[PDB]
Amino acid sequence: KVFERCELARTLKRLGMDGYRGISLANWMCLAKWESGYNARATNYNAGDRSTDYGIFQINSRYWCNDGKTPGAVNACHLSCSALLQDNIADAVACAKRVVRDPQGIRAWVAWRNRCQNRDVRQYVQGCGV
Ligand code: NA
Repeated sequence: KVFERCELARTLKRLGMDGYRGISLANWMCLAKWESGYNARATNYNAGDRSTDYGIFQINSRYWCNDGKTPGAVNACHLSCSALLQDNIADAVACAKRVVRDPQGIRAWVAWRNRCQNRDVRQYVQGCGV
């Protein structure tokens, strides 16, 4: 499933993402937009280190979920990476909440730094009723 902008915004709000660990909803929308284009089944293989990025927030298999093929990896979210590819994004959200609970916060994703940090991210939630 590929979410539409406002549908995703309302879904994230219902899942308790607005202001989670100081991160506004528009920042989460900006992250999702650049990481996957709001595509819940998106996957990206990183040939360089043999890890794979999964789902709407493109969560990496080295530290967050288990896919069995990533060398010396851990499973901090205690989830199969398969769980991060469902149309129902509850598990991906729970795992993203775990990711930001680390020191770096939202900065854990390089794409956030490149295209969201210090920018006007209001456009991502404008008119969605959130
Ligand atoms: Na892992």
